[PDB]
Amino acid sequence: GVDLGTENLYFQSMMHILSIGECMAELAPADLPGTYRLGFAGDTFNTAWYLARLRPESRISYFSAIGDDALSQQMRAAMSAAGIDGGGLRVIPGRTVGLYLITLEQGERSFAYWRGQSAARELAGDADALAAAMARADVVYFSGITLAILDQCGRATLLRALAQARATGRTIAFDPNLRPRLWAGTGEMTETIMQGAAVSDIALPSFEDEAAWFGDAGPDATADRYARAGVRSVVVKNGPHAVHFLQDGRRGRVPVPPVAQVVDTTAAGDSFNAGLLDSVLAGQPLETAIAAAAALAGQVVQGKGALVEV
Amino acid sequence: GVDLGTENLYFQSMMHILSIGECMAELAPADLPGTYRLGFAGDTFNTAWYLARLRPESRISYFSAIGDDALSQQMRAAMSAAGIDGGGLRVIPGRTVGLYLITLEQGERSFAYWRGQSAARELAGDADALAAAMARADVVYFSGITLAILDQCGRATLLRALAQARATGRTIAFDPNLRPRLWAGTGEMTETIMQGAAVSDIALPSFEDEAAWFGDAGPDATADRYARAGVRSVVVKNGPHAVHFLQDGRRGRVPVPPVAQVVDTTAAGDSFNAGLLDSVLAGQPLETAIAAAAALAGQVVQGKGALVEVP
Ligand SMILES: [Cl-]
Ligand SMILES: [Cl-]
Ligand SMILES: [Cl-]
Ligand SMILES: [Cl-]
Ligand SMILES: [Cl-]
Ligand SMILES: [Cl-]
Repeated sequence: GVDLGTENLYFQSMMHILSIGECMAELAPADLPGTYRLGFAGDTFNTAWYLARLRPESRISYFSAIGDDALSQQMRAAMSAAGIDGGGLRVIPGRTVGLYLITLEQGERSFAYWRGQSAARELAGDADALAAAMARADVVYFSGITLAILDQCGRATLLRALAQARATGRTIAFDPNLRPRLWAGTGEMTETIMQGAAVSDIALPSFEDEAAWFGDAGPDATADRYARAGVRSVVVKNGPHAVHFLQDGRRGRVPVPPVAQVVDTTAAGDSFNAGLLDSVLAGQPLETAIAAAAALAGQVVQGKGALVEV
Repeated sequence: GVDLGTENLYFQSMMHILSIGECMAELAPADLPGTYRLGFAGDTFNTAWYLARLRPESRISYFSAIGDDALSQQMRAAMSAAGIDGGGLRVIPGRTVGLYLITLEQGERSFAYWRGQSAARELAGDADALAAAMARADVVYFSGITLAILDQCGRATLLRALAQARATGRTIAFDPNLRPRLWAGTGEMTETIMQGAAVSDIALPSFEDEAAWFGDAGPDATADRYARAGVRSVVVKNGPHAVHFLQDGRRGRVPVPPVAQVVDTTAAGDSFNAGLLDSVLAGQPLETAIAAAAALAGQVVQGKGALVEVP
């Protein structure tokens, strides 16, 4: 299946990025009326999918938990087909995966979801498995959805594993991705997101999504908030507006070219994150990485669905 | 929409059957690989669907709760299109419906479902709405899935409403339909099922689904179990084998004629129940109703999908 390359004690033949979170089954409108196509999505998985297309010579791993039913097996097979390393997936017997259903009526999309009992909510049940997945990753990526789906013990287990990996030299990247409906309380949400910030080197907040919850006056305030948690590189997405960044005390802005013919903004942020991390792994300056990120996101906005072939 | 007929204080122009439970969104493999066709099903809804086709001149009502999203609206529309009266459906803002997905693995059907947070779990949250739906029903039908999805208060409320309806002359019909995964424990399951039996005039157990869980030595033991709970008419389904019954101390058997080609047994039990209740509502003797139930079920077994169009 997926080529993992080779290694010695010191280096691996492939650059290695691990994404941790929930991959969702997804039913999306098909052509033939009343029908839907089964695919797979979910924020951190979307990011992994874009990364595997940007750098197919690298090792893009996904860590999560799935069930042992047919649908879970289809999910595993889809990861492999997409060039994603799912070797570390954990299997939770008696559970299945989460699901999105997208409906399309007179050209308007809406969605429903079922994920309150998904296997992925157990992804932090085995601390040793988490540590092993991270051990030789160049970058470890996770999101606020990754945090939201876990109970407090699982949140703590994940945060501890990230801190430990960070201390051994793993670069930790975080997409706060606030989704209020996935949290049982507001304070828990904002506090837990900032716990995620405290173990991360790179953070990719969105001003529009976060300002209300934290009281950020503007994107520079958002950046300051993450820097105070120890984040070394903060890259603040703000829709069609210039991307503000803050890195070790230094601010800058990167303009975002206007995007005509908007089709579907789904996964715009996930793909931005992939473009940024791809460029960072390639050793490009932060400003160059941000420009690349915006360029990819614009093409995803112009395309339909979570996984756009750009 | 659906014609509900007329009424005076004493009689309604249509015979009235109420089915209470959860209707599920359902996706099943379609013609192109990786694609699935959306429809609606769920045990007690299936039964209502078959009833509406058997007696399209009658009023077949469905009581449940749905959300306020697009899928819930499609479900409501599908009920109306099927000739089912969904006028009593409750709407629970911010929630959606339950869903199951059928996939194939080496040609074999696999099922996944998502219903732990469905709106239908709130169907007994309003006691007065429940009572009102039952008030002028000739028959009120519910299942063990109806019981399983409710919390303790909801189960109590439903059983209370069923017993009160029974006492005012409404005929109560129950399909135990054991689904162990929907229950927090096997103790809660068996006990709650028999609480369902205790408010029911008619019970439609399946020997194949229940025997091992209750320790029934045979279909006659199944029947005895329901009679002890006060069920007046127990009709025991047993796959392709003879249907045993027990009514007010009298036993009998009704042959099930062999099925030419078994295509899909989905909803065979639901359709049997519809055929039985249709005939009972028409005032036919129990043995006659059982033959009719077995005849419809046989046609559903020969057909694909939960909802088989049988003339
Ligand atoms: Cl070596
Ligand atoms: Cl949300
Ligand atoms: Cl929470
Ligand atoms: Cl830099
Ligand atoms: Cl069902
Ligand atoms: Cl079950």
